[PDB]
Amino acid sequence: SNASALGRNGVHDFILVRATAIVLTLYIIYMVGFFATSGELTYEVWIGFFASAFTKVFTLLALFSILIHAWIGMWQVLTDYVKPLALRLMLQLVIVVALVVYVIYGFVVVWGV
Amino acid sequence: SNASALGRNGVHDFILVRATAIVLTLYIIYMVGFFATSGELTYEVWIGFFASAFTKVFTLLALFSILIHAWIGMWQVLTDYVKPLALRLMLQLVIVVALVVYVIYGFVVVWGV
Amino acid sequence: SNASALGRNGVHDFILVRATAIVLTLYIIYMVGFFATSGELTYEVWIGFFASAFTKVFTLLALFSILIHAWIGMWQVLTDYVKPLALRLMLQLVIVVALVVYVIYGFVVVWGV
Amino acid sequence: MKLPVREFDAVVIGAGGAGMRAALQISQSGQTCALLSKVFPTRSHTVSAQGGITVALGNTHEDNWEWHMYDTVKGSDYIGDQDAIEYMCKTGPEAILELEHMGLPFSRLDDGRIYQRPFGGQSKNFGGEQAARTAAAADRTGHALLHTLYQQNLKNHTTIFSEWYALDLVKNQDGAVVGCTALCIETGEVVYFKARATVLATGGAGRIYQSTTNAHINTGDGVGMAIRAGVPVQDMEMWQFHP
Amino acid sequence: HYMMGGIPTKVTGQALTVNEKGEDVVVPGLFAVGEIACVSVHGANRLGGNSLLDLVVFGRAAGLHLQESIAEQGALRDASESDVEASLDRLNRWNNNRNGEDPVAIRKALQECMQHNFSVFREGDAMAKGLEQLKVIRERLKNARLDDTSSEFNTQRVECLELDNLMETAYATAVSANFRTESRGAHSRFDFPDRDDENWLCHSLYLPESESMTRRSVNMEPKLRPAFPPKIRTY
Amino acid sequence: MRLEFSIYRYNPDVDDAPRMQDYTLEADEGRDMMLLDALIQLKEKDPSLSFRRSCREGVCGSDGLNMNGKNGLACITPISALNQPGKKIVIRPLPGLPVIRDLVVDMGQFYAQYEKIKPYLLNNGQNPPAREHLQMPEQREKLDGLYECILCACCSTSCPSFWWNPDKFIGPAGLLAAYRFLIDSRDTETDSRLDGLSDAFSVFRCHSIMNCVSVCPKGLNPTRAIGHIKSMLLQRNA
Amino acid sequence: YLLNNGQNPPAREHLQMPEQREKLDGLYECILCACCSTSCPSFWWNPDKFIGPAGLLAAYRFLIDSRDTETDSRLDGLSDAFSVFRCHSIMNCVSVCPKGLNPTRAIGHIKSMLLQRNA
Amino acid sequence: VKKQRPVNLDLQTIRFPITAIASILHRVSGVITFVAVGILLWLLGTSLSSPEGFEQASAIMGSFFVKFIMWGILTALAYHVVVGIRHMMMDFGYLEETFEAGKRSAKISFVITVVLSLLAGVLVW
Amino acid sequence: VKKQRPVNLDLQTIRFPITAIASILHRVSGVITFVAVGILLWLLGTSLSSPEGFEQASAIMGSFFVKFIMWGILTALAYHVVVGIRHMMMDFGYLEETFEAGKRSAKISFVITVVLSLLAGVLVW
Amino acid sequence: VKKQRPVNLDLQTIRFPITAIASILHRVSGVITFVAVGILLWLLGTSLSSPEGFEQASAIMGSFFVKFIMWGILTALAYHVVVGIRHMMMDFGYLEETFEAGKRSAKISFVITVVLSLLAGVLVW
Ligand SMILES: Cc1cc2nc3c(=O)[nH]c(=O)nc-3n(C[C@H](O)[C@H](O)[C@H](O)COP(=O)(O)OP(=O)(O)OC[C@H]3O[C@@H](n4cnc5c(N)ncnc54)[C@H](O)[C@@H]3O)c2cc1C
Ligand code: HEM
Ligand code: HEM
Ligand code: HEM
Ligand SMILES: COC1=C(OC)C(=O)C(C/C=C(\C)CCC=C(C)C)=C(C)C1=O
Ligand SMILES: COC1=C(OC)C(=O)C(C/C=C(\C)CCC=C(C)C)=C(C)C1=O
Ligand SMILES: COC1=C(OC)C(=O)C(C/C=C(\C)CCC=C(C)C)=C(C)C1=O
Ligand code: SF4
Ligand code: SF4
Ligand code: F3S
Ligand code: F3S
Ligand code: FES
Ligand code: NA
Repeated sequence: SNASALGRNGVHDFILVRATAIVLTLYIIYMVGFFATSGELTYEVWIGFFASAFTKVFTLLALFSILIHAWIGMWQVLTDYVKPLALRLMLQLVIVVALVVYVIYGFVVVWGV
Repeated sequence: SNASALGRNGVHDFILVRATAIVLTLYIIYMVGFFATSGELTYEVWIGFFASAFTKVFTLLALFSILIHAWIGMWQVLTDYVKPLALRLMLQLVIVVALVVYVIYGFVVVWGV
Repeated sequence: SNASALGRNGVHDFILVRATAIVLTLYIIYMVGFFATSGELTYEVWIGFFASAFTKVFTLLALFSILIHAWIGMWQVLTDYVKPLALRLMLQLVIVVALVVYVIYGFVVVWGV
Repeated sequence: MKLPVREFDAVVIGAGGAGMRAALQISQSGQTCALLSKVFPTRSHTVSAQGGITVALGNTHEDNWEWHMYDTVKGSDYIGDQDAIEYMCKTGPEAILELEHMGLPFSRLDDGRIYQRPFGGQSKNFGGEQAARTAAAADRTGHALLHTLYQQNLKNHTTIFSEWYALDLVKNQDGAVVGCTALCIETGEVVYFKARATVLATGGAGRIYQSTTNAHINTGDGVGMAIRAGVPVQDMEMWQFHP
Repeated sequence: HYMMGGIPTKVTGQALTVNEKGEDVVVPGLFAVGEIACVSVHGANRLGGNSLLDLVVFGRAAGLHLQESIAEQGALRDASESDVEASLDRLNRWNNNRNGEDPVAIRKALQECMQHNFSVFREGDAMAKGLEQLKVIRERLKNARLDDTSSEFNTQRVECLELDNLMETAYATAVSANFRTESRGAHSRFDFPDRDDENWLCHSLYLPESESMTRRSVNMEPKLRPAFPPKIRTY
Repeated sequence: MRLEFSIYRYNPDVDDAPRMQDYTLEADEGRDMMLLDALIQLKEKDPSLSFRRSCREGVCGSDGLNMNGKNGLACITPISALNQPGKKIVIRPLPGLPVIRDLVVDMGQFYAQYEKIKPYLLNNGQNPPAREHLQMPEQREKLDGLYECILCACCSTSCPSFWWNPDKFIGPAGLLAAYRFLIDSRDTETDSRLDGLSDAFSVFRCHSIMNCVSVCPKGLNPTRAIGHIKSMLLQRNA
Repeated sequence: YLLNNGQNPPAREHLQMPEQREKLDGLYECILCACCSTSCPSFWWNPDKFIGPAGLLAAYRFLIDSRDTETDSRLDGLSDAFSVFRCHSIMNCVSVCPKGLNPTRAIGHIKSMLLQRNA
Repeated sequence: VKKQRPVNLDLQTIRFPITAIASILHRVSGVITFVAVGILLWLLGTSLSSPEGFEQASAIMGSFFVKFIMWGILTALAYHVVVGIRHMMMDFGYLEETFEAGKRSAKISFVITVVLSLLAGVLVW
Repeated sequence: VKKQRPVNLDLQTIRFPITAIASILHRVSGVITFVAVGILLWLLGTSLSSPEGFEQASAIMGSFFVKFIMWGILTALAYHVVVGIRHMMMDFGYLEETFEAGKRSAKISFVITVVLSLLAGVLVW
Repeated sequence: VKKQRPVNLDLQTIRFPITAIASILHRVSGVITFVAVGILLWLLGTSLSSPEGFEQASAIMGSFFVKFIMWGILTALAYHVVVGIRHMMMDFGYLEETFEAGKRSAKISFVITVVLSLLAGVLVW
């Protein structure tokens, strides 16, 4: 392994990317289906939709899948277009921290409403 | 590694299974001890027990251990009784998603009460 | 790998330790900066500071980084000063459980306030 | 041209102890070798050996090889080739030591040396007191010997044709054996192996009687093939029995 | 229990044969090791334990000098297309016989005769009757059939070929036994219980071509130690 | 007492699928013969029957059959153990491994798994002894119950873990040989083998089913060998 | 190059049926002109690590050939996160291929074999 | 070789000892408890939802059918836990791995599982 | 060898097919959506904060500038999703990997992306 | 070889430089802070519990004993952080790895740790 990516080998990253991508496609389908049929949108319906357990659990799962997928993809992109070692390491650290903050904020927001 | 299981090698899966099994046995002991001494059970005592920090933290830790243990065991069972590759991969993906949803729902339930 | 540590190889543990250490230094800087400028501290300002989303998200991220860093360091220390296999395994299991409980309690506390 | 032909520097018809031993010796010397066998290389009759290998290793007690040679000559009724017996008794120790090195599990004495048990027919000082120069495992000496020989063959990647039946030798017009035609028991085909050294190791033939201790695969195939090719059989009027 | 003889070979394994004068000569290309090879390391009685050492040492020897033997024998001409079938005629005859006699009964009768007249206790006219019965059973076997004629793992054909070889070996052994007029080692007749050394201190040889018996000198001259003179058998 | 058998017949030349053919063979009530004797006496009547038998004593591992459900040796199993009141005597090949003929099964996977562990000694070469290596009587006792494997496949062909993954799973006999060669004090390269069989399929596929020991003809215990291998893997790679 | 263990040696040249040979068409005609690798951004960004379209084509050609009996060794050899999976189906090699080959399908088959084995 | 060879895998003809029954039932109970975790999680969410949700969960649990499902889940989980602790003891080295010891442990596990199943049945009921 | 050799990598002189444009735009959209996830997360936090927070988020979204940013994010994410599903289909084996098939799939993905971008624009607007 | 050979490992006879003292104290402080994280987490949970919980946490912190424990935890964590940043600088290449440079860095870390310990003591007190 490369000791710096959220993966184990080529097959590991491949399968992880594909699974998290399927999950995120399902999440996008759900979100677009809601936003389309919502018609008129007010704070009332907004809170009624983001107050259900299914919606919040689904958003958290989508955030986790996004964490994994974005980590893999950004590691790939950085290894492709960043030759310097220290710069690439710092950029990947910033990206992973941003993704973990994404997940923690998604939580802090879903358990708040 | 097999690039598709929540493990690294034979020893890794072995130790992980054994540790999560000890943890889940402790959790089952706690739960049975409560359910036995509870005597008459009403919403009052139910909420009083699932409102303590120790109980909820313990339930979340047990859910995490169950995630790990079930992933390992179901990967083993699938590799044993599922020759087709696509079917086995889809089944393991469904199982892992179900377990992550188990954990997220345990959370959404414990921080709700 | 050693099938018992939260790492993959030497480089993996090295990079993980260094990244989580940078993160924890940032967290300590934030906490000391708050505690210094706080002046007089009362329940009012305490709750006002630990009620912000940034503060709680930052504390959760710091708890995760502490989990990782402490796991790595304690595995190293145990492998250094514990020859018996069963004793070392039990001690590392206790340490990892204590760290996961640290994280879950940090959550149960931050989403409580 | 109407029958498949397989070229090999040598063809050993047999996978028994001596069979695979000679096969490995030939192979290690940089020579192609086809080790045929009627059954699996570890199913030969030599697996039922329990007495042990007699040799003057000197492990148990101090002695020489000429005592063993005298014992052999006296027990053979003065019929065996004295030169061959002398050579065998002189080479025994080194052969058994190389065998041990191969990985054969040998019973160990207190000092960590190969174990030997006093067996009948062994005499000291050309018929003196008892001897204990019988090297062997606890009760599976031939078993372990054959299994270690097969393990060595596997390690050396020997060309083995398992469950191939040697039909009959094949000589040229000059009279030199050019090879041997055999049959693939599994599929049932027939193929002629062409080798400049057709070694025979079929083994015993006790099955010609109404009661024997030899395996069912002991049918004297080699003696029959030789008699058909024109090679004489010696001392066939002497068979060791048991009451 | 054990076959004290077989293909007479040298210390290296090369099978020997005499041609028209009784002088030994190495059959080019043919070798032999193990119990099948009659190296004459056990004589008229094999000592328990010497079998494994014989196998190991003589096989290792045969394998060590294979290059020297191939150099000695020189280049060997190829085999003619007719030799393959001159050898496969046995299998062909075995396959072609759909009405032949029962091979299991032939083997049973042969084994009965060999165990009744060619065992630890042998006799003169008993061995003569054994030779005659062996001749009869061989003429019979010359017609044995092959009931099952499958192709994938046909054990019946292997058993029929093994029975052919067994009949050959039994005939050779009976001839050899009826030839030696003495009582030496395992070989112990009832009309000659005296082990003679003036004329029977030598190996027996079976000429298969003419089905004849002959004598062969025993090499009694070791290299490193003085030879052992024959003595009187002890209890 | 007329013995009635139901034998697993199959011929790839003239057939389409395996079948079970019935057979009858009487035997004197005086003696009690092993299953191999009955198989021989039946093939004497129906030459089409095919079964392997070399030693007749049970020391080489040739006639490994699956009698009345359990695997065993036809030569060391009397008719009493199989003969029951009002029930036939079924003789089926070893499960899992392919079938080649009436009762002979293709044992290629078994030998392949045996070879995959490198079953032989491995000595570096330094510190060579003056003669045969010197190991004390206890180091030799450490080898008992580990080198007597006659390789009859009666252990691997009775383990579901073998049926489900023969190519990957090494099998009870393979693991027994691996432990035998790992504990032997003559090979000084145990770490190489340990790293070789540290896969999630090679060793840890054993769930202590304990069927090999139940069917072991030579009275061995591959379960303890696999347990020792697991213990050594834990000691090293943990 | 080919890799044959040595056991079960044929009497003559190895015997592979016409379909096993057809399995090799479009995989051994590589004239090695570099027009494929020198047109892939994945090659420009990481030549040392990335094997390239021609390299992957040769790898698949030697993996599918029924004459080499050590495919698992090669599969483990090129199971790295840089050696094979750096191909994003850009499909520029096929567009520039002079000999009318398709390294994209070869890389896809290699990915399929890696998934079948190491997954 | 036009068609591949057959393979005798007719489980209706093979025989297994009690030690294999133990492991097969352990795997079955593992899957059963894998599903029971989600079932119980849903039920506990309903309960902890609110007082009316607790009343609804109690009414559901009051069903004879639901009672049977809950008792079966409890029995399966108890059997799994007992057999798994037995397997872990055998692994660590607190139980001899002989056929006799294996059968003894299997019978003891079966009896303890029956005991725990009854004990949990008196609870759910 | 005092100075290393040059290398012709002037992308302004090389030419790429539509299949390479597809992958390059897929990577660009991947990074764009990586940032858009955080942007949308902040906006959703503001919304779900409270009624006044929801009003503030609605006012922000009512900005022409914010409208353009949201439409661009939606279009980028749609293009990424479509091209990624196409890549996954090609991987699994639901699309032939010939140059012709590649260009066909690229054009179909472009048209579907335009469709989805318009459909999302009518929403954000 | 009836008994294994001895080994001279009497740490009371060996001598270590300041650079080894630095690393040993760094490990000690690492374990101390590993436990202090849990201690402080419990105390912060008590504080954030509720107003009465905050009053209770303040009363606990008002203890001379608790004051000493808190000051020790702060000093240990400060020493660990300083020595760890020094180690990371040495690794990355911002400090020469010569014996002289090592001792210089060790002394500077000790002085900065004393400074930070005093600064945190004036806080806890
Ligand atoms: C029951 C018994 C116990 C014994 N105990 C002892 C003892 O304690 N000590 C001792 O020193 N000796 C003992 N012996 C004798 C000694 O072990 C044997 O003579 C020994 O097995 C001979 O080895 P071999 O390789 O020559 O024979 P084998 O090992 O039988 O070699 C023959 C091999 O060639 C194969 N083969 C045969 N015919 C053909 C053919 N036509 N085509 C192809 N392959 C063929 C066979 O399948 C077999 O693999 C014992 C013998 C028996 C029968
Ligand atoms: C609580 C939820 C649990 C779930 C969902 C679960 C699920 C599973 C599954 C499906 C398997 C596969 C078994 C096999 O492959 O044969 C397994 C294995 C195992 N389980 Fe559990 N289990 C749980 C709890 C426990 C507990 C509390 C223990 C306590 C010992 C335990 C012990 C084991 C052991 C030791 C194994 C591996 C045994 C082997 O591989 O032979 N499990 N688990
Ligand atoms: C939702 C947030 C998402 C983020 C932040 C994200 C981010 C990324 C990034 C930066 C890459 C790198 C692409 C490259 O290296 O060329 C990537 C790869 C990829 N993305 Fe996403 N993505 C997301 C969602 C999705 C979804 C829903 C899919 C559905 C199919 C998807 C499919 C893919 C695929 C298949 C790849 C790998 C393709 C390849 O390597 O050639 N992504 N992702
Ligand atoms: C916040 C909670 C922390 C805990 C529980 C913790 C725990 C540990 C432990 C027990 C070790 C083992 C040290 C050894 O094996 O010698 C260690 C290593 C280390 N710690 Fe921390 N630590 C924490 C924070 C930090 C921070 C903020 C830094 C900032 C630089 C840091 C820097 C390091 C470094 C660089 C190492 C490895 C140094 C080496 O291996 O030589 N730690 N940690
Ligand atoms: C104890 O060893 C055993 C198994 O385990 C390795 C099995 O598998 C089976 C057969 C069971 C099968 C194929 C289904 C398994 C059930 C589920 C729910 C996966 C038997 C007879 C067995 O004796
Ligand atoms: C489809 O294959 C291609 C790439 O991918 C491997 C590229 O990279 C580039 C050049 C683009 C670069 C260097 C910047 C990439 C942009 C971001 C935001 C990382 C081209 C022309 C290309 O054809
Ligand atoms: C700087 O290098 C050193 C160590 O580290 C590798 C040590 O270990 C020790 C001895 C300390 C021991 C055995 C206990 C360590 C304390 C804890 C709390 C684990 C010394 C003298 C040392 O000089
Ligand atoms: S230990 Fe296993 S392989 Fe060896 S004989 Fe017994 S059952 Fe057969
Ligand atoms: S396939 Fe075509 S472009 Fe690729 S290396 Fe071969 S000749 Fe060159
Ligand atoms: S699982 Fe099977 S291989 Fe042996 S250890 Fe148990 S019987
Ligand atoms: S990425 Fe390049 S190497 Fe081939 S498969 Fe696509 S053109
Ligand atoms: S009879 Fe040959 S193995 Fe039992
Ligand atoms: Na002989």
